[PDB]
Amino acid sequence: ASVYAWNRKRISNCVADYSVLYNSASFSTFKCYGVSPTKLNDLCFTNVYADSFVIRGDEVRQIAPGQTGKIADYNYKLPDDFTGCVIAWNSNNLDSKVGGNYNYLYRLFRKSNLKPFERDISTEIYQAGSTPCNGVEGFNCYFPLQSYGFQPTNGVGYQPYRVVVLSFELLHAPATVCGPKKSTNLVKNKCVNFNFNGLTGTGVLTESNKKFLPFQQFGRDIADTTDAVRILDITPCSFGGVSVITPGTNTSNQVAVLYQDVNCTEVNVFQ
Amino acid sequence: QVQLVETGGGFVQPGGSLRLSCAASGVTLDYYAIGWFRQAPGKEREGVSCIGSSDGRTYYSDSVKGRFTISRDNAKNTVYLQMNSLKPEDTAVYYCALTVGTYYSGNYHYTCSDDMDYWGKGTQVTVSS
Amino acid sequence: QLPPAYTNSFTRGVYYPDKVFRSSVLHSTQDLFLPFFSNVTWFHAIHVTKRFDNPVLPFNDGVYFASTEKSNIIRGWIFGTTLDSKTQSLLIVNNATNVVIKVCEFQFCNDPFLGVYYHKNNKSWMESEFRVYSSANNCTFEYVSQPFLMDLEGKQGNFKNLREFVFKNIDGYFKIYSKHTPINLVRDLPQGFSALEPLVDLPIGINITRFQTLLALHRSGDSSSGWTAGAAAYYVGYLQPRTFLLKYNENGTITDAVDCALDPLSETKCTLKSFTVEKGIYQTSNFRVQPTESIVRFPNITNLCPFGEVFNATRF
Ligand SMILES: *[C@@H]1O[C@H](CO)[C@@H](O)[C@H](O)[C@H]1NC(C)=O
Ligand SMILES: *[C@@H]1O[C@H](CO)[C@@H](O)[C@H](O)[C@H]1NC(C)=O
Ligand SMILES: *[C@@H]1O[C@H](CO)[C@@H](O)[C@H](O)[C@H]1NC(C)=O
Ligand SMILES: *[C@@H]1O[C@H](CO)[C@@H](O)[C@H](O)[C@H]1NC(C)=O
Ligand SMILES: *[C@@H]1O[C@H](CO)[C@@H](O)[C@H](O)[C@H]1NC(C)=O
Ligand SMILES: *[C@@H]1O[C@H](CO)[C@@H](O)[C@H](O)[C@H]1NC(C)=O
Ligand SMILES: *[C@@H]1O[C@H](CO)[C@@H](O)[C@H](O)[C@H]1NC(C)=O
Ligand SMILES: *[C@@H]1O[C@H](CO)[C@@H](O)[C@H](O)[C@H]1NC(C)=O
Repeated sequence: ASVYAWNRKRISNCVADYSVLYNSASFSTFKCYGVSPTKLNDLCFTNVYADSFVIRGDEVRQIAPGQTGKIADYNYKLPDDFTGCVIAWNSNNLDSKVGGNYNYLYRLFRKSNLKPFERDISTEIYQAGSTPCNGVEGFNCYFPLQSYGFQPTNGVGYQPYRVVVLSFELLHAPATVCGPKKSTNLVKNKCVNFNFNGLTGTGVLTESNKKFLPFQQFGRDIADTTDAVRILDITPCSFGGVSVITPGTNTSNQVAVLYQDVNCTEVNVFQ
Repeated sequence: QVQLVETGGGFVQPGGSLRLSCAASGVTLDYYAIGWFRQAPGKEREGVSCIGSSDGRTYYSDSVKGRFTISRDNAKNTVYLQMNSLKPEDTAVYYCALTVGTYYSGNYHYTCSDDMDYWGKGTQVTVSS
Repeated sequence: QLPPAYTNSFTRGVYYPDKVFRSSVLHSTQDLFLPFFSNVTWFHAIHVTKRFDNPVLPFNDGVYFASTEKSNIIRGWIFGTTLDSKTQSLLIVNNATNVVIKVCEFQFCNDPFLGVYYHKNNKSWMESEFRVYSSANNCTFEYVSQPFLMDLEGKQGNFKNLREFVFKNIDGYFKIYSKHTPINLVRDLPQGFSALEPLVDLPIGINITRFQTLLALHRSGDSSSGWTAGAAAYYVGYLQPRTFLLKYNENGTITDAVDCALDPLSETKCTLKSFTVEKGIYQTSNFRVQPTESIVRFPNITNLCPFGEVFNATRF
């Protein structure tokens, strides 16, 4: 849809991968603020609002927080504390008509600037002249809508740019959109650092004989500590004390070493 | 490379008759509204006339009095404006300017704002005692 | 018209407090549970008025909803605060085709319901009327489950299926816990103990103060008078914050349970963290007196601060 009436769509209740979206050669213009490109997957958001439209090459710079312009003031206003960012790419191939007027229009006249994230459907005549226009279209009563005229021969500043703005909202509720956080391979029979569905720990993962219930995820034994996980048992690898048996420096120098409560098949060796 | 030019500014005592020619070159638009905007020294940018190329509908100010006739020369891509009974205050340098048409709701609108795309070197008209 | 009926729920309405597996252990957890042996409101549906009772009920801290059915008369629930499209509402239906969970601003009518038409020529039942909402403009949460078909006819006899549900709403999460049970009573509440397994945790994040019930009627003169509800019963109780001592087994199931605030013996069992209490005397809690009607005392002298000397001074 045109910039004067931008189409807004909601993304929620799904996992979003921004890494593929950000590492794309198609998207020429990618400036993001209030968000981290490095941690976008880590960040979670309740709602995503995507506003899509088409503008000129010069007007892309106008669409930015704290930036004012003809398009920004009367068509699309961005809040100062805006969270999210904008994506722009060239689409001169789509507007391949040699020459003529297009249905794309922008509100070049308006009584006053827009409030942030405000849409103006009405296209009534702008009474520019102080004389009462009396609802007559003509001089001093110019039509607010103005066409674009996207010609293929036009310069780089006049080429059509397909601009989509994503705004991320965290309401008074848990987020519904999170990053892929793709899982890595599973390693057992050796004590490793594990993070299963937010349950963090370190230890050996071992094949399990205990049978859980279909809805059950974690597993706790007496004293409320994790002993199994979904099914693998978590057993922390051999830790203990080490003591040094010496006959006394007065009589000798060599010593023996006892690793207490350690099956030393792992680490003149006696069990 | 769409070019516009104005010619024919004339000097004479009050009440004369003059012809202004608006010649364009390399126009890439099938439909275009053409306007005349005056500017002498001390005199700002205010519209006098603007015309739609699809049919020839004409918008004009409270100072036309009928002596401003603008013909759409289709063959020579020109606006032929002729004014008789010269007005000593309408003295000014004149720019003839081209804007794209508007296709909204299946109908054509021709809007000519204070800024109208590209302008052209003006022609000064002086008429005084 | 007939006054609402009550029932004494017996060791019924216990759900799994948390997702963690536990085997051959006793866990004392303080959650929004249903008190043992408590009055639950009973609502009928009998042809015999016709006892069409789907009123609005508060949603304070959770709802236990039992349903003894033989014809799937119970259909679903509607949740909200104003129920007038002024505030977002919620809808759950076990429709004859799908399972529907909407969260949107709906203009609920005075008597929302569903109705299945019956044709006398052929032994077939199909959904006919569904009068719950009218409009839906601004909202986000939407879900329709996989299509499936059930009986849709009304069998003759006594209740045979027990559908138990628990609805909770905390931290922006609406949790529904469900359980199915085969029962062979006529008009009562089934005995025995069976834990309620979770069903889903929907991330809605709205204010739900009131709720209703959806029932299926039968038709075969006037639309507002020509309806038969069909036999069914549903029990409604309210959850309170209580501490329960749950005994698991070798598997992960909650085999048994006690509540720490039923009688002295149950409180003692909660303190000892065991179902068996040995002979003896045990400290359990502290008896105290809660004071009321706080009184404040000050000197009685106004002291005659002279406001008047300024407000009325004759000549100003
Ligand atoms: C070891 O102790 C004995 C005490 O009987 C002493 O005589 C000797 O010097 C000691 N040796 C060393 C190396 O300290
Ligand atoms: C120590 O480990 C070995 C093999 O790893 C095993 O045969 C032995 O039984 C273990 N010790 C004990 C006390 O179980
Ligand atoms: C609770 O149930 C018993 C059942 O006999 C009844 O007598 C009592 O009145 C009920 N309580 C209330 C507050 O109605
Ligand atoms: C049953 O009869 C009704 C007539 O009231 C008809 O509309 C419907 O299609 C029939 N269904 C079947 C399965 O025969
Ligand atoms: C719910 O009610 C509380 C009352 O304190 C209010 O603060 C909150 O904004 C309400 N939220 C919604 C979604 O209605
Ligand atoms: C519960 O445990 C018993 C062991 O006493 C076992 O026989 C039964 O199969 C278990 N339940 C399930 C559903 O497996
Ligand atoms: C305050 O109470 C005492 C006790 O009766 C009384 O003697 C005294 O007059 C009271 N003073 C006033 C200002 O009412
Ligand atoms: C004079 O003003 C005082 C305000 O302190 C008021 O209480 C009093 O009534 C006034 N006088 C009369 C006669 O009302």
